[PDB]
Amino acid sequence: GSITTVLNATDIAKALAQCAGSFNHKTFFVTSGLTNKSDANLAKVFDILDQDRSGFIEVDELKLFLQNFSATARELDETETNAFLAAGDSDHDGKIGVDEFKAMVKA
Ligand SMILES: [Ca+2]
Ligand SMILES: [Ca+2]
Repeated sequence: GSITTVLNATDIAKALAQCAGSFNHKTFFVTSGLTNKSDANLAKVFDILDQDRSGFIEVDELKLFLQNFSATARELDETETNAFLAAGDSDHDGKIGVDEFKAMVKA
């Protein structure tokens, strides 16, 4: 269901507080607990993040990434969104698919 059926709330809070100034997706994946979740749980998280059901996380959905973990979190800035996309977009189509998401969280 909600994100705390996947992750611990305390871990989410720490991951959010530590990126208030500067976000790094690898740091967040570790602190939040995403890095140790099963592939199937990461496909669950992908479904949450893909707000328009397009099958891909587009850049407008990446700007809103943190708001899937707490409704009142901040938007990512452009450098942060660009770096997120560049780390995960292995097929170079400008957006993140579910296999890309599962891979980038753990490899
Ligand atoms: Ca989408
Ligand atoms: Ca892609």
